[PDB]
Amino acid sequence: MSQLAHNVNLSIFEPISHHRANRIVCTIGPSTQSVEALKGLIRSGMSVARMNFSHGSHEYHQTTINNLRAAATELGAHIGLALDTKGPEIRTGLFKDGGIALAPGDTVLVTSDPAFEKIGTKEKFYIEYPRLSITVRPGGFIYIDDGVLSLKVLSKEDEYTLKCYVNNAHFLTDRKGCNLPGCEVDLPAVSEKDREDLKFGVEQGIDMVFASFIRTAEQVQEVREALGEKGKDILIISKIENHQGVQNIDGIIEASDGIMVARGDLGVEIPAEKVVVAQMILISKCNVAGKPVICATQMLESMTTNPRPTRAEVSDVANAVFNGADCVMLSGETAKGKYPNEVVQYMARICLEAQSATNQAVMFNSIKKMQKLPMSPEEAVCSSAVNSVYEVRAKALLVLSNSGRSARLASKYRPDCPIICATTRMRTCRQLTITRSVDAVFYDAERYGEDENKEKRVQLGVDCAKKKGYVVPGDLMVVVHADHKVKGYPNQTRIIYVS
Amino acid sequence: MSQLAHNVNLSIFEPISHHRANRIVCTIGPSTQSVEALKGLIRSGMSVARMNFSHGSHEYHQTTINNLRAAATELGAHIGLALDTKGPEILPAVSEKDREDLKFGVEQGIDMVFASFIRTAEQVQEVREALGEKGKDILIISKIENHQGVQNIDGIIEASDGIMVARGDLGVEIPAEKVVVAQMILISKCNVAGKPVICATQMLESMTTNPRPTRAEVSDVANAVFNGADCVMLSGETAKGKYPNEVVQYMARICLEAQSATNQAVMFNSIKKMQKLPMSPEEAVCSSAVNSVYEVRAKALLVLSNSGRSARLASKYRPDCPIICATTRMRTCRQLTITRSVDAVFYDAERYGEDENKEKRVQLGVDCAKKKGYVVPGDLMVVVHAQTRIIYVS
Amino acid sequence: MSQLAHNVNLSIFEPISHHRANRIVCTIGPSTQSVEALKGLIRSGMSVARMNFSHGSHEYHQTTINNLRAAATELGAHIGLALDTKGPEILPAVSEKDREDLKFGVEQGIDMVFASFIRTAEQVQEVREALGEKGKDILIISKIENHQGVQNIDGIIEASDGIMVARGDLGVEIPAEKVVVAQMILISKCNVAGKPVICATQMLESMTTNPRPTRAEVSDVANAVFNGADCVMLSGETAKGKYPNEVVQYMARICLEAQSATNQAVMFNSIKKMQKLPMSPEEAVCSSAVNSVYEVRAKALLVLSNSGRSARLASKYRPDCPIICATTRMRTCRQLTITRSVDAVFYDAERYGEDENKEKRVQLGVDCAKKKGYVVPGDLMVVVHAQTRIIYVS
Amino acid sequence: MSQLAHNVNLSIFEPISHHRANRIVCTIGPSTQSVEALKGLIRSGMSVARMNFSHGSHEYHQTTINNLRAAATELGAHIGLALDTKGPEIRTGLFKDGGIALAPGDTVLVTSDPAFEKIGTKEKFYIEYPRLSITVRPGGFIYIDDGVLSLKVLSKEDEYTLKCYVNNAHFLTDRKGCNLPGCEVDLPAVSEKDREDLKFGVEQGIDMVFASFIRTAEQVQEVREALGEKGKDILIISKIENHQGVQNIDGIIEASDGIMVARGDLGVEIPAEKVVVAQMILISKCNVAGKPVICATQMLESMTTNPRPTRAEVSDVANAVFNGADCVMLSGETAKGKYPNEVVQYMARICLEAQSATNQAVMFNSIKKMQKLPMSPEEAVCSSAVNSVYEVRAKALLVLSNSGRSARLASKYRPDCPIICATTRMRTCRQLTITRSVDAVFYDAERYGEDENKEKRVQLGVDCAKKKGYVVPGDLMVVVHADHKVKGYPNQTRIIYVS
Ligand SMILES: O=S(=O)(O)c1ccc(/N=N/c2ccc(/N=N/c3c(O)c(S(=O)(=O)O)cc4cc(S(=O)(=O)O)ccc34)c(S(=O)(=O)O)c2)cc1
Ligand SMILES: O=S(=O)(O)c1ccc(/N=N/c2ccc(/N=N/c3c(O)c(S(=O)(=O)O)cc4cc(S(=O)(=O)O)ccc34)c(S(=O)(=O)O)c2)cc1
Ligand SMILES: [K+]
Ligand SMILES: [K+]
Ligand SMILES: [K+]
Ligand SMILES: [K+]
Repeated sequence: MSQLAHNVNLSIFEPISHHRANRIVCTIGPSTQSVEALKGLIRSGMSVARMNFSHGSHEYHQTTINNLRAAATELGAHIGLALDTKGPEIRTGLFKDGGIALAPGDTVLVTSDPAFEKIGTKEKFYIEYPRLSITVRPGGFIYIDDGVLSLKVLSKEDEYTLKCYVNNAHFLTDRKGCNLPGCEVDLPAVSEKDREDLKFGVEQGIDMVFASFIRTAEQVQEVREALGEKGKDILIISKIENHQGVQNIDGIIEASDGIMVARGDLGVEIPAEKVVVAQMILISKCNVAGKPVICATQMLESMTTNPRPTRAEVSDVANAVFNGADCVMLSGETAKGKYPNEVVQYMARICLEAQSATNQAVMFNSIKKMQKLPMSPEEAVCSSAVNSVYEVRAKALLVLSNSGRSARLASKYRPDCPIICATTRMRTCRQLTITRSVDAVFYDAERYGEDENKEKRVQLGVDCAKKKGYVVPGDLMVVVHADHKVKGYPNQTRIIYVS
Repeated sequence: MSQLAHNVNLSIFEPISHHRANRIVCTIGPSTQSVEALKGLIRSGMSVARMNFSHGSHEYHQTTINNLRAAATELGAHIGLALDTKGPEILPAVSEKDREDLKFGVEQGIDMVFASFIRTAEQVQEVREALGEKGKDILIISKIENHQGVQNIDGIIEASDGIMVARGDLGVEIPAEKVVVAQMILISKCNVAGKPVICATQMLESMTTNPRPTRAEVSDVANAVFNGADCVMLSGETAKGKYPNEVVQYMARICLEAQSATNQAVMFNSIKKMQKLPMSPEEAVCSSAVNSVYEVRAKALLVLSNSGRSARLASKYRPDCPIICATTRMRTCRQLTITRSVDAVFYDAERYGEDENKEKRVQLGVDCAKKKGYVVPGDLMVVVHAQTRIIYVS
Repeated sequence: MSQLAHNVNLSIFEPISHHRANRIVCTIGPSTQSVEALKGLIRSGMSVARMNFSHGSHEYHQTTINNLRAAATELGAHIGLALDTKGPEILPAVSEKDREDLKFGVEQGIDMVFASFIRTAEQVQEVREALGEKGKDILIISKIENHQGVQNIDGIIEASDGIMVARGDLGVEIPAEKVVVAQMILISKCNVAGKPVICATQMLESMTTNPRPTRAEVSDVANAVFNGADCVMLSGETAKGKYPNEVVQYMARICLEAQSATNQAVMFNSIKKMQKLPMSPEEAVCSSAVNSVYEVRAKALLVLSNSGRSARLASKYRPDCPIICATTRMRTCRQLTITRSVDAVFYDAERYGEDENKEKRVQLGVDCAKKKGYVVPGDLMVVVHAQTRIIYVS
Repeated sequence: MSQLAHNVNLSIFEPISHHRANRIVCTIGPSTQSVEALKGLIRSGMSVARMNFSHGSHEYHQTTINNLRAAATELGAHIGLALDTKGPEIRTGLFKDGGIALAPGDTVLVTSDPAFEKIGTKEKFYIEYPRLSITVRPGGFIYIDDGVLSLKVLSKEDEYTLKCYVNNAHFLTDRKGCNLPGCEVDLPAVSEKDREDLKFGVEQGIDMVFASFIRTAEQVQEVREALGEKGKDILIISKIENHQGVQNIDGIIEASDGIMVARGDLGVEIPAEKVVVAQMILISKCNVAGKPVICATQMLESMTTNPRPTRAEVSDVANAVFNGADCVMLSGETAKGKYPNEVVQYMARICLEAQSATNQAVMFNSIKKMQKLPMSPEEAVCSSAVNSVYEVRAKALLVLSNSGRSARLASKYRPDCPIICATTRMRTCRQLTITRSVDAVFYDAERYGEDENKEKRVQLGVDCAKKKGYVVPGDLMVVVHADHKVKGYPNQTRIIYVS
């Protein structure tokens, strides 16, 4: 069929029968930190709770953590726990009188020189980045205050100071943030504060990290060292925020466990129309790598204070799903907004609509056609299981995979049914929450044994699919698991009748 | 190749070598009515001037008409002129004010009507009867505004010459998420029909009074193009806006990015796989000419069509190059401004002769393509005429 | 890839690395009846011994039966035993002599019947009722001999376990050129049904009394295999012939060349594209196992099937490697000798246990493949059991 | 669709509606040299008359030529005229008593030494090939008398003499022919007799040559020189007769205008089962090169004296057509047989049946898929015209091509309708007779003018298709021709209604 052929046969009035495959990441804050409010989130469709370590102390976050664990255990939900780092920031200094008026056609001196720190004026002020004169060059741009103030660099005046053309009127106040479009920003992967944050996260047993401002594969390697041997199983989702991150996306994808497309930050740097396309490129490379991709910022922002978003906003969410994103993320809408439950429920309705309006077989065929023949046994088995789901119209795909690898591999092939992953580890259950289509179920091997014949895990997976309404008796399921000899990957498939 | 494989191989920082295929409708009002303001719009990327008959008098819009013709003649451009009806309100197809505005438009040589609040196929027939015999060559673009229009879309497409997706109107009745999917349905049914489709309302609204739009609005525009729309339309942004030229140039730049980001071969294959066998000679000749554009990597497709019909038919199949249409009618030049990929070029038969052996019209299409930097000597073009040719440009 | 691209890339002087998939039926008579002559046939490539009940008495054929079992036991081989009925002559399905010969065959443990002069589906039901309850597991291969059999082939295939294309009989009634095309139709309908098809009569007739056949006869044999036949059958060449061993070895060599010259993936795709969606679990598992053989380039497919059903079902899909079938029944070993690609291996459950976890039968299939030089440690195999596995041979 | 899907839907009782696309080459001789008998041949389905210059003088052949021209002109037929060369032969000498009995396990001495010419015996006899001891080596084989006598070379005795093992009983008589399997046979492309034959052929205006025993591309080049500037437009069809010809088939195809698969000769040299496959390989390489391929010898041999062939024979003809051959050839069946008209008519019935039982779209798709993209304009136009024929179900394809190149290019794409070729040259009409699907029609430009607008040739082509029953008014035809600027290839297509 094709996406076109799918479109002309949709009826937008028919009820949707699909089960929601995309996953919703929610940022926690004042509107949602309480145990009751977390319960609301989870009931409304939250699969991952994000802690924004730009704001708050460790105890603030500790309370998010403890409250999330009480609420989840009460509901019997597995909910991913994400730590989103502050990252290194480029800020200005102070200004006599707390701010300066700058007018287009003004020139201004920008100095990385510490002695102008707290005495900025309209003629000259401080900017924290020591490699200022090195990284930025006649003709390049410095953007300040969420990119509204645009400066074009005329010249280098001394090693400390650049002369700059003011592109637009702006009132600049103490400590605003700066961006350097198209530049190689010589800043560490992880700040000093980040290490300590990461160390907290490891101790508290987070599931994943959202690593800010990832620009090179080597920096992902730095995040990996900072988590250490103790955090070696924590996922690193690299946040792509600038041109350099988009340039190096291949090395960054290969080094990371997933990607976050941070559209707001990308937009300070890059024209809005190229951000739309960067989002597509990034999500698609992630789809082909079989690694989760999260779409973030500027989601349903207006629903932070209004009881409804604009249509342009709802279309931006849907098209994240149509581009292929595994996840969509809420920020202030859940953290400080007035409508945290409704935004999440609405986000989940948008996801359902997009999923139903997508021709899922076409994504399966696209991915499949990119495999080299001969395929490895592992790839052959997952792709063949997904095909089977299409051929017999099975209603769930059950994967026995302890680490979740094998659930991320089926999901990459995009079956049109839910994927159940039976795993011996709770951390896998929580880590699977960013992967499209997947519901993990925990197999307690301490209590029920090693299950060498896989029979208790196959029954558990089938039970999980019955409880969720995915299957009834007489429906088919496709099962993927290891034999009695292979370790590392399931090399074995069954097509079973639900009983 | 697939959209998926196209996306992974894109470089967003490479310069774009494509030539903009999507077309931009602009609403004319106080910001844009003067001769010099229309010149700027046309330079900025306007292909169609819309007159919103919900507001102003006949004499108001007469000024638009007269200034548009002055501005377009001066630049050498063929610009479609559209009359967008008030429609009825709180129903009949056309109100009494509508009958009068349509009679005026017929009298003033309009190209097309945007008919408000089309709910059924029979209603499109009433607009047609209202344009009558004298308005029989004016195009009707039915505006889809409510659930019933969405429901009756197959019959309304069959009866109309095109469709306008009025997102803001639909969103009063239908939840936002179903307007998003209704847009997809309407655009793709009109792609399969071979008929122009215009995306309207809520485009870059914020640029009415700000110098830059939000990314979400930029994404909504790119999405209209990805969905398959021929045209995007501007309302207040150009009618009342503070930055009319800038919002047009910007809407142009978005279209071009979306276009470069699209795997056009996928659209072509998908349209082609829907064709009944055996095809009519007409379908076969146009799909096969487009197929040849892909096979020999031609850099332009040239259609000789006096009515513009076979230009629309080639455009349906989505070649990944510009379509030049040599026509003996100015009115066809204006009417093709809503058709994706087409640059019309007028062949003056009075001046140059009847051209039975098509040779002069072929040389005109080729020089038109050279003039625009679409081709240079040694490139390939595919030519369709009343017949197909594959030629080297010299 | 296509048959066309396979042919241009073939090298006829390269050694063949394929393992012979097609199967050879031999008629037993005076040239071939002794224990030592049957040993030679079996070594030469016989998979099925045919007894032509048009001639000789019960006691004559009893000797064949007893000598075949002695010879096969000695070599360790499972050889199908077939009873080919006289049929009626100048009509009923089965004559009186037929009822008696069938009763004898049922009593002697035959594998399959070749039922002469099948004209309708109802006639196949009469042969079935004549084998009765005691002969309910004997296969009926309906011999197609006239225009009516050809006409009623869909119903006759549905009712039978297989078909025999009796070219010489068909050629009495139907022009030679329509027998050529009727052969194509019957073979391809049985390929699509998943049921064995035997090509018979006029195979290498001239080798009855000469040491070499003509090229035209060699071509007719290769053609049967290209058409899609599971099996080729020898009559007088082995029954009365001067060179029985040589005609078998030669028929084997022809099959192997035709096989090497066939693009097997094309047959697989063509069969697979006929499948209704949704498939049954059984169709899905076998096509998908064969698909995997092509995807990972496995060197053998192993089916655990006690009845041989899923071995026939995998064979339908035409993998380009050997199919090993581990079965708990000798009778299934004998019955699979008419099924393209299959080497059956007997799993002695009495000796080795019930094997619920399939492990011993899997190790048996793998060692069977090693023993025949189909695989070596490090190759891939695909295993189907009551479930699919892709395994490295160790 | 596929060939399989085509097969299961055939009814072999339905009348055939197709028009015969394959072409029948007939060898002329005593049964068929008369003007009346040529007329019978032509009426029965002959498209090419072959002269076998192994037998007969120039005047014998002159009479074939003059009689063929009278019969064809009387019928208004274009009939190809082929000269099939003798070629160099390897013969034995004489034997005392006119022949020797040789028994398996005998050894015998074979000598290329002239002085044993006329005095052969059971112990030693003469064989004409001076490079005997050089070309054939311990372990190689010499085959004699249409390959029934097999000798295995034990050793070289002197420069002149090989010692040989007799593989089988045989009675050997004066002058029998010898073959050297798997050998590089050091013999000229063209004998002395061949040159003179070729010279006759050029003078008499033959259409094509069947060149015997072509083993290398360089030898085709030698045939080309021997025809000369005067014969530069005569087609060379290379006869492939041994292993070396099959080894070098690529260079030979590229140098020749077509191929003849000479199955009988191949069979002396190569096991019968490998001949079947060589035939497939050769025909398919020819199909992809868009050059005619003729299948020859051992066709319906038994119908030389019997009023009907065996089924094995009829199947061998059909499968030449199914392999893709443009032509099938009769030899003694028409030259000396008792049933020359019936064999030809029957051969044409077999061709019809095979054509109808072939899925022609599958050959079109196979050929098409072997083109590199970007295609040249010429290839794009022919393949696109053939596609059009399939898409609109046109009933003829009309190609305006003076040299016939463009008719050979459509035919390669295998449309399921007849191809009409309008050409300004009678020699093209006669040369097109070996090309599948094609009926040429002569456009007399001397009389009707240059037809710069192509309109008289398009009408002529349509008239030709009406006269032959291919089209009626309201049917469609696809037309391929040049514009007012392109020379060398038609770059222009029309789809027209027949009126
Ligand atoms: O939604 S959209 O954005 O697309 C959109 C569509 C239509 C729109 N219509 N806008 C207008 C603007 C002016 C206008 N009439 N002005 C005048 C007037 O009314 C009178 S009167 O005495 O009271 O009659 C005397 C005047 C004397 C002079 S002057 O002496 O030369 O200075 C100049 C003008 C007027 C009219 S309308 O003709 O009344 O309809 C309509 C706007 C937006
Ligand atoms: O078409 S196919 O090529 O597949 C095909 C199918 C079946 C075919 N059947 N061939 C035969 C051969 C012999 C034969 N009976 N022989 C004997 C016999 O008859 C008598 S009796 O006194 O007259 O009864 C006494 C004998 C004493 C001795 S001895 O004392 O040990 O030397 C040995 C033999 C016989 C029979 S049958 O049993 O009569 O039917 C059938 C052949 C070909
Ligand atoms: K953060
Ligand atoms: K309006
Ligand atoms: K019989
Ligand atoms: K000859």
